[PDB]
Amino acid sequence: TTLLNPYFGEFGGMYVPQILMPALNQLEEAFVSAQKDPEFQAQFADLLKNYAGRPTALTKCQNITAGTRTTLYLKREDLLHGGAHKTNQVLGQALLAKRMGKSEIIAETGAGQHGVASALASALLGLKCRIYMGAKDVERQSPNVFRMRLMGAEVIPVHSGSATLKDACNEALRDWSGSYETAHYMLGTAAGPHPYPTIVREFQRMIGEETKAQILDKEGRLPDAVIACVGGGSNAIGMFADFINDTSVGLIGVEPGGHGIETGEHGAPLKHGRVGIYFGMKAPMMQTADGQIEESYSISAGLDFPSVGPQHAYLNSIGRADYVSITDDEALEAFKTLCRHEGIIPALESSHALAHALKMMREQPEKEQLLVVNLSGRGDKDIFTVHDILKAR
Amino acid sequence: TTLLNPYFGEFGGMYVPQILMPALNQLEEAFVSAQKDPEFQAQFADLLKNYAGRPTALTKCQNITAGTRTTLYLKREDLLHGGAHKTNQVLGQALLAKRMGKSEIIAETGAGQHGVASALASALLGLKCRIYMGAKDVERQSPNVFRMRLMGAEVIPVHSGSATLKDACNEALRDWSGSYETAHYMLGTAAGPHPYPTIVREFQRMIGEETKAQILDKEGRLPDAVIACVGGGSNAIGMFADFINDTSVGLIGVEPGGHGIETGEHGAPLKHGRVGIYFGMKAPMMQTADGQIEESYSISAGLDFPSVGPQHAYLNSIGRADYVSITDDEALEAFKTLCRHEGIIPALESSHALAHALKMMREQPEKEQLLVVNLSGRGDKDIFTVHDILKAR
Amino acid sequence: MERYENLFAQLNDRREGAFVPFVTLGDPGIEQSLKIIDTLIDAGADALELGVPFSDPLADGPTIQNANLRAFAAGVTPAQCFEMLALIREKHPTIPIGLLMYANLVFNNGIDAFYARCEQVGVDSVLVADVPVEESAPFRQAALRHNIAPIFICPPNADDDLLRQVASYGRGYTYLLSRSGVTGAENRGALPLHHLIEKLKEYHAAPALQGFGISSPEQVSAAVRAGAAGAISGSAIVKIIEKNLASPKQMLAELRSFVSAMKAASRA
Amino acid sequence: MERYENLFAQLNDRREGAFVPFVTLGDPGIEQSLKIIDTLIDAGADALELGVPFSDPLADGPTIQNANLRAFAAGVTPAQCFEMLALIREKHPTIPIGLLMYANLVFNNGIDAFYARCEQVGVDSVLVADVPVEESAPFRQAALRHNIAPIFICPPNADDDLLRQVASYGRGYTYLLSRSGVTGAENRGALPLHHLIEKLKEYHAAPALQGFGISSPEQVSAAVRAGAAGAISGSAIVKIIEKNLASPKQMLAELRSFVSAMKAASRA
Ligand SMILES: O=P(O)(O)OCCNS(=O)(=O)c1ccc(OC(F)(F)F)cc1
Ligand SMILES: O=P(O)(O)OCCNS(=O)(=O)c1ccc(OC(F)(F)F)cc1
Ligand SMILES: *Cc1c(COP(=O)(O)O)cnc(C)c1O
Ligand SMILES: *Cc1c(COP(=O)(O)O)cnc(C)c1O
Ligand SMILES: N[C@@H](Cc1c[nH]c2ccccc12)C(=O)O
Ligand SMILES: N[C@@H](Cc1c[nH]c2ccccc12)C(=O)O
Ligand SMILES: N[C@@H](Cc1c[nH]c2ccccc12)C(=O)O
Ligand SMILES: N[C@@H](Cc1c[nH]c2ccccc12)C(=O)O
Ligand SMILES: [Cl-]
Ligand SMILES: [Cl-]
Ligand SMILES: [Cl-]
Ligand SMILES: [Cl-]
Ligand SMILES: [Cl-]
Ligand SMILES: [Cl-]
Ligand SMILES: [Cl-]
Ligand SMILES: [Cl-]
Ligand SMILES: [Cs+]
Ligand SMILES: [Cs+]
Ligand SMILES: [Cs+]
Ligand SMILES: [Cs+]
Ligand SMILES: [Cs+]
Ligand SMILES: [Cs+]
Ligand SMILES: [Cs+]
Ligand SMILES: [Cs+]
Ligand SMILES: [Cs+]
Ligand SMILES: [Cs+]
Repeated sequence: TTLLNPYFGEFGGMYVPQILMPALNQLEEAFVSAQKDPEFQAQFADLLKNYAGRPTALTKCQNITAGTRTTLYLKREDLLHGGAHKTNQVLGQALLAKRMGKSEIIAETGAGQHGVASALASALLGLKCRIYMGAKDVERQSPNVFRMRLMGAEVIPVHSGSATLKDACNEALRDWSGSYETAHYMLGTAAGPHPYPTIVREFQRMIGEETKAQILDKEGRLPDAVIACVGGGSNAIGMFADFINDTSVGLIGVEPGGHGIETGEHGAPLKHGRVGIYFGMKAPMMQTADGQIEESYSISAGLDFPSVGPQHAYLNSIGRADYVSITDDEALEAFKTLCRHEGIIPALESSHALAHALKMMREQPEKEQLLVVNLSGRGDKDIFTVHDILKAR
Repeated sequence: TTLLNPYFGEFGGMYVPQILMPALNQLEEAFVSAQKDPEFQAQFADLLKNYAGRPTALTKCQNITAGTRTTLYLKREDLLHGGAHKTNQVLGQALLAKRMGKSEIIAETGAGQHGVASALASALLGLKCRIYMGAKDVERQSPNVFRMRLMGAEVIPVHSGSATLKDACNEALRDWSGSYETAHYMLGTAAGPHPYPTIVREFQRMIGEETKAQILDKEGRLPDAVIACVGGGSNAIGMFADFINDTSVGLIGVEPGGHGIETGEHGAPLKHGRVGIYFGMKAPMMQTADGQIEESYSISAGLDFPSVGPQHAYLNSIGRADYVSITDDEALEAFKTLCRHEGIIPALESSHALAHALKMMREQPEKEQLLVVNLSGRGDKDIFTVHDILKAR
Repeated sequence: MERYENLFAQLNDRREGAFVPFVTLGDPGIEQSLKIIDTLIDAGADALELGVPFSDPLADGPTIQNANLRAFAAGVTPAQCFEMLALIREKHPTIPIGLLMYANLVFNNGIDAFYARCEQVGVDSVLVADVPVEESAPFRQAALRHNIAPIFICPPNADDDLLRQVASYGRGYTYLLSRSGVTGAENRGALPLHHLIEKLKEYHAAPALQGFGISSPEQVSAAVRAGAAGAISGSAIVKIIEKNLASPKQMLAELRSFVSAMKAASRA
Repeated sequence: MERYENLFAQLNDRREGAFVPFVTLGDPGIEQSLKIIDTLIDAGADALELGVPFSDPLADGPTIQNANLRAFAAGVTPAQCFEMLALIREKHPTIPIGLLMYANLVFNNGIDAFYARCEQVGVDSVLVADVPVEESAPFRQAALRHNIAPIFICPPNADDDLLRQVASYGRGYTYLLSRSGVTGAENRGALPLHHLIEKLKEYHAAPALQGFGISSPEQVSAAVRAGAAGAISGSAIVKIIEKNLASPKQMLAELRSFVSAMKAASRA
């Protein structure tokens, strides 16, 4: 029995070992209680404002759209403390951990951005943080691993399965299976078993709420479309949530196309995978013909995951949201364009969303359209990756 | 000087040798006059009804959409005399030839469907017909060449350039350059120099006018979208024209993706070509880096052309119409599905439009949508092509 | 078939517990795995619990994580596992065979079709480790339609509602978890379970097998003394495979000695 | 530069017509084409009309269709044609050089940039065969900005408005079409053109060169007698190339004899 619906149509659920069901039920009850608690909301609002720096700017980008009928705004989650939107929901989940009386945090990370976000929230709020990371990701993300350790977090390499993000997801759940009476699992995206897709959406929805207020103030109307990249689904559902009932507003999610959908070297399960059951949820998966979980690929580690949150799969199925893909090369061009024409270095994740908005403009340059891209993060972290690719060309 | 605008925004024009400008001016004047002449309209309506069999059915396809919230209708141009929509506009252009006092018809053809349509209209209306066809197409289309000769038309193989459709287009214009005082050039699509894009649209617009009346009668509303394949643009603009001012109705044009856009072996210039000047028009082209006209490719000869009519390029540029592509394999699956589930053998051209509608349904099966596919032709002509591909698999 | 019901009736008539080893199918290869399983049976296994290698075994500790990886290094697929299961049943007509599955391998080509294939090869039960009772309906329904026992987990912190659910829905045996956490011999259960065992019998549950952390004969004896019908041991068995990869002969000898000792502890 | 103006003033002082051959650049290869063009000049060509091979030459009959195809079989590109044009000008400083273009090759990398490259290599005029006066504005504007003469076509059925347009917009020479149809020696013009020639002079048009179907000395003489400043011959020249592909030496000898005879017909 649950307080909230664990499903979005056919997608979602609570596909965990029986031992973990009390942990999920406890978390759901604590969340429902917290959402009705003005003191909890006030402490969350205080952290978001005075520690993380909300509200974030909404920047009109005039140089990149000059000579077209596109008006493009960027929602500047790149300016949030930590340099990505992840900070919003780790502060909320750290407060849930404290509400339940817990002292310890478990987190998974691939790119390392969630590991750093979990570590910074834990440092601020007096929680002991341990982070699981696939050994291949540890090797690739020395800077983020060092940031996590500077903030006092334990980083535990995972050597099982493919030694990457899905393997760290598994290890975090293995640990929680034996530790949930003392530790909270701070899941890094709007995916996994109920109640995480719901919690992470509600702890990211200020992105879309601020965007709505800002665009009304500046333009006197709603956007024609809001556009966000989709790794697990958190920044996109955070931007989308407050617009879902505004039926005129397009919701466009951008999956990584990697080397191209036809190559199979991509991270686009929502449109190019198959529904499966993994990481506690029924959701579109990249998987082998016989049901093993496949290796995803993107130039951007933040998008490199073989599944997607269940609310995106549901919004797609009913036609409320549309999902597209952007290749590595399209993302790299968008990265270079924003640097040169706006003086903003975007995350390569966010560059996938920008690349699709630029395509919407360039394909139909006399179409009047008011677009918002969720600039989910800053791209300082990506300049080595971009240097190496431009060098190899 | 002209009576009508030769351009759709930046696209179109009259890029012919000076010698041909009087032929285009004469044709434009005869068309403008004919459009105001009730006797001309009555003779055209009589041919369309009593000879070609208009109106064509609008068929609700319930088996292929079962278990989804898609309602799909097919506009049955496959049932028109000749088995494709081309018959509509060849009857109108034959009447224009007679209005100008001409006795001879010139036509180009690739797949041979326009050659047969021109030959049948010429046989009925007492015109001497000569058809230019690239020698490679003559070799591939023995059945259509024999049909043209049964109807008393002269078929002239073209050996210059790439010996295919663009080369036959050139040869038709070379002939007309020396013969327009006696011969009318019956151009086969909504492309080429003004006034052909305009004439061919107006002589195909009964497709969309009937569709609108039929869907209102059956559903009490307009479609959410009308979907048509794009070879040169005639069946698509014929379906689209009457809906252009109905801003709620999506207009979706489907270009051939061939072996895949990334292979370069496709016929999708509107979205994947470059604007150029060729065949009397400024329009998106497949062309080499240094401006030679490139070889297009599709499994379907009717879609295999390296350019597109200028009104489609314009409707795309302003965002009124959206253009997508469908690969050979997607078209073949749609062909097989319609045969097996509806007992209709569609043209492989039309199968590209159906494949995109099936994708709209399958991607978002709980989205409520009322779709019309223009079934531009019947696929009896394609059963050898389909047999050969299924055999080779 | 009624293979668990027949086994437990025969063991009850001898006042005897069941000893049930777990191994990963195809660890360390198909041929050696078939020899291992025949050795387990010959040495006194009453039933088997057999894992299909899966990319993401999130209820398993490192020992069984590494068994899955060895089977993958040998190219073992679920299709090859079902060929092995058919041959095990062709050799051994009465031993109950239980599978340890993860949900995606059951759902992949259709839940009903998965359980139909289990029935065709002569499997007796399926435990889907990442499907809790809340998500179990289509799995347990398909199991019962195909004469497969759906195996439910009774955790140490089970409340009365969960005990009644596991008791009603389950067949074959009830899995009595020793402890929280994941599979592993390095972690022994240190909670008495006789109260859960008594409540399960009161609610007419399938007989209980204790599992997780069982690595010694005294634990098998203790499970029976507490009122359980028997005990499952996986990691302790898999550790003997891992230790002896270089000597297939010594591997089978040590598996025989271990299973013999564990089975002796179950006898009256 | 003023190369056409200087040529026509010099010919006027000798009461002499211009003889202007056409060839396709790079037909049958780059080196042989350069030798052909030097032979045309040495044999008495007053100016040149040079085609850039194009996939779709829709103002050309089979002879020049086949010249385009031979140049493509030799891998000739527009970039290679502009290298040839630079070298022709480096050898021959005063001969007017006109290009025969199709619109896509001019538009491809930008109209302004095309005419800037023509100025850089020392071209004097451009005729874009599929751009009528109605579409000419960006072409003629770019031509004049880069000191290139835009060449306009005066058809046999030209009305007074078209004569005034061609006269006002054109520079260098006015192309006086012999006849309807496409290029070819197999089709001779059989309409008197002296009325169009007189109207063009009345409207201060660039001097007229008659072109299409000119294959014989008597036609060159007739063009001058009718008041034209000269005559252009293409297919007749290209036929000598086509006939002599196997003997480059005989090809140059026959081109020399033909151009000599055609140029002699222009002299007072
Ligand atoms: O002896 P150990 O500690 O290795 O335990 C071996 C258990 N192997 S098994 O197939 O019974 C088994 C049973 C249940 C499992 O997870 C679940 F409880 F969540 F369902 C996992 C494995
Ligand atoms: O002697 P012919 O019959 O081969 O004529 C050769 C003419 N070669 S050209 O470059 O002057 C030339 C001039 C104009 C052309 O077409 C246009 F009039 F439409 F513009 C084509 C070629
Ligand atoms: C983590 C991350 C993402 C992808 O994760 P989502 O949960 O899909 O938002 C995107 N952008 C940036 C900058 C990130 O750090
Ligand atoms: C000719 C043809 C086409 C493509 O031509 P359009 O001018 O683009 O309509 C499409 N379908 C069929 C059946 C055809 O015969
Ligand atoms: N790999 C990214 C984002 C991320 C964290 N957890 C995830 C789970 C699924 C998908 C993406 C993620 C990071 O660790 O910063
Ligand atoms: N190739 C097809 C359709 C067609 C005719 N003329 C065209 C011109 C451009 C594009 C397509 C066409 C036919 O001849 O039946
Ligand atoms: N510490 C023991 C007993 C225990 C305490 N809390 C639990 C919660 C669930 C299961 C078991 C327990 C174990 O982890 O097994
Ligand atoms: N028959 C001649 C003269 C002619 C008649 N009608 C024409 C129209 C245009 C140009 C020339 C003509 C020719 O074709 O050249
Ligand atoms: Cl459900
Ligand atoms: Cl790095
Ligand atoms: Cl939409
Ligand atoms: Cl224009
Ligand atoms: Cl055929
Ligand atoms: Cl739209
Ligand atoms: Cl049984
Ligand atoms: Cl000059
Ligand atoms: Cs703009
Ligand atoms: Cs919209
Ligand atoms: Cs993803
Ligand atoms: Cs339906
Ligand atoms: Cs619509
Ligand atoms: Cs096309
Ligand atoms: Cs039972
Ligand atoms: Cs005992
Ligand atoms: Cs002039
Ligand atoms: Cs003379």
